[PDB]
Amino acid sequence: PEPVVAVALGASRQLTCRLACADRGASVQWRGLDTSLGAVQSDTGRSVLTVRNASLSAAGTRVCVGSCGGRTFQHTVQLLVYAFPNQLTVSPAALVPGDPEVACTAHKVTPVDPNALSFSLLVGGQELEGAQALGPEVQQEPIGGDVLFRVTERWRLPPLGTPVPPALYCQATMRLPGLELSHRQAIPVLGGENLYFQ
Amino acid sequence: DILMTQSPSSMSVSLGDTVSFTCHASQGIGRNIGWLQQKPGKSFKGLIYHGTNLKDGVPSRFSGSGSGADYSLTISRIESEDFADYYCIQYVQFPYTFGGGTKLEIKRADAAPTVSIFPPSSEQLTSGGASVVCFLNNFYPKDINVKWKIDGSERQNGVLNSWTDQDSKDSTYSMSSTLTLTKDEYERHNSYTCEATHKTSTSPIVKSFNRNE
Amino acid sequence: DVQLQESGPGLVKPSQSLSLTCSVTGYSITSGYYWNWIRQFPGNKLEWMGYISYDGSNNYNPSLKNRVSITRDTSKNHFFLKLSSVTTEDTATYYCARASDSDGFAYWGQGTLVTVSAAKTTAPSVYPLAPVCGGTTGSSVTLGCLVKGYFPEPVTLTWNSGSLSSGVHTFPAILQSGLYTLSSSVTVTSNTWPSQTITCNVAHPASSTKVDKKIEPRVP
Ligand SMILES: *[C@@H]1O[C@H](CO)[C@@H](O)[C@H](O)[C@H]1NC(C)=O
Repeated sequence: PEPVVAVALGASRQLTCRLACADRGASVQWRGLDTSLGAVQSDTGRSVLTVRNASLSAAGTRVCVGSCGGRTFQHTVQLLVYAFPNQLTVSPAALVPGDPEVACTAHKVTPVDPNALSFSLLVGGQELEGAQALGPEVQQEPIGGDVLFRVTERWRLPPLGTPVPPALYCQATMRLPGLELSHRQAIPVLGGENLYFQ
Repeated sequence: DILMTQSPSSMSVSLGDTVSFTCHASQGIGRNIGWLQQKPGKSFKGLIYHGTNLKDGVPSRFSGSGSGADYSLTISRIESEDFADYYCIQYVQFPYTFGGGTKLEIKRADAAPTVSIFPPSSEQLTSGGASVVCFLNNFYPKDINVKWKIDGSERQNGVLNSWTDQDSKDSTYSMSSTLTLTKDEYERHNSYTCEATHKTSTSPIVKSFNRNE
Repeated sequence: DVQLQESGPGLVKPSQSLSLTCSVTGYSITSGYYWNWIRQFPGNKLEWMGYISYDGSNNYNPSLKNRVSITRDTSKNHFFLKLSSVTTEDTATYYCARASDSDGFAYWGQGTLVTVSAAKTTAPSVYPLAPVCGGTTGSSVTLGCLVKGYFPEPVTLTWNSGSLSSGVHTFPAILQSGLYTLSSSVTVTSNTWPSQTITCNVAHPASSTKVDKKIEPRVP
């Protein structure tokens, strides 16, 4: 069971590795990456990896190696750099009762794994029954360093019915270790005296 | 800045022995130290990183130790190609700072200076100057005295001396001494003598010549 | 096999700007690692000037903070160092080095010497030193080369274009009156000279001069 440490993009986090060695020539070390310089502060029984302004490059598998009297040990930890900005867009921007579909798109997001990034279409708090997700469509968008993603989910709308809901809400949920983040974007539903006279 | 104080400034050791020099940082640096080797005249080469890591391709004779603010480079089984200046660098905070260095000299058998003397070339004498050059090659130790004589009288001023770095093969030193005279006062004397005083012999090693003769 | 080699003017006038180039080959300066500039003053004191990282970010030494600028050119795989308002106390040998938490300052350039001075560039006078008339025979014979009155450093002295690397002793330059003087000796077997030709080759890049002076026996 490989541990998983989540850190938001641009955030900071300290990973610490200790070694119980009562001998001489005891060393413990985080395997430094060619993308850092001075990120590791080691001693003889403890080593602290430091991540400031976390980028996607610092993301990956980090290994902590220890030696105790000519005896080497290693323990792995998965470092996860996630980005979950408040950038949701909806197509169409507004809904009309009778419409067959609605699309939500989360921008500049990662990870995109379904087990992490889930979409739900809410009405007045909870999920709108009668909906039907039509499978996510993950797309890599171009933001130079580094590769982020644009996931889009589409629903098959049910008959909204009467009374007409004030609006539907697209919710993007991201599940992380011991943490759930969510974002919502409003999809107003136009109804009734829409265009009227005098 | 973080001040890196390493000692000693220099040390002499015999072929095959084991030596160490320390580096003391003004504050704790969590093993974020590099040891650099600089052969005389040439560039650097990073031997050790993060205190105790041996860069691949570097002999196991080298090893680093320490933590907090005190680190030591330790060379064992000293070979002929280990005679250099050694620096420590810290990179745990900006700016990255270096140590003063540690010149590592090699001990060997005392050697006699092979002396050669050279009168002013024909070409130099046409311009208006005159230099008498005396080469003292492959001797040990580095400390050696040179004395110039013209017609028996010792000439002090007008003498420039330059020592080479320790030859990384035979472990010996070499030196040149140049006596600079005017063409006039050069063609007015007959005898030019270059004599070395080294601990390898109580009797000075003498080279000389006579102008034209 | 990663290689770094510095390059740039060896002489720079006070107040002007000093620019050097590091041509990196064998690894892409965008793939990873931090690319540093270090200088070594006469007397062998070292100082880190700054670096530019793989991602293009910079970080400089506060003591030089206003004047330093480390830019790059990903196309040619070069990175550069510029220093402004240069005084004489910037005279030093400038090195470039690639460092990171996996290697730790493992690769360096050959180093380039930059002198700051308002003095004129002067080519060396090269004098061939031939053995003394008469004297005594030897299994070996020593020839010399006097390289006098040049500025600035450095000069490059080889014998027979480098073919003769054994038995050669080149001495450190020395300053008299704002001009450098340097000597070099070479020892060969007595049957070799003057049977074969021994040439002293002096190169002074600052003045773009190459002197190839041949050592000849003396005449009375
Ligand atoms: C964080 O790093 C990015 C580049 O990776 C840079 O654009 C940004 O300015 C940095 N922010 C801080 C606080 O250093």
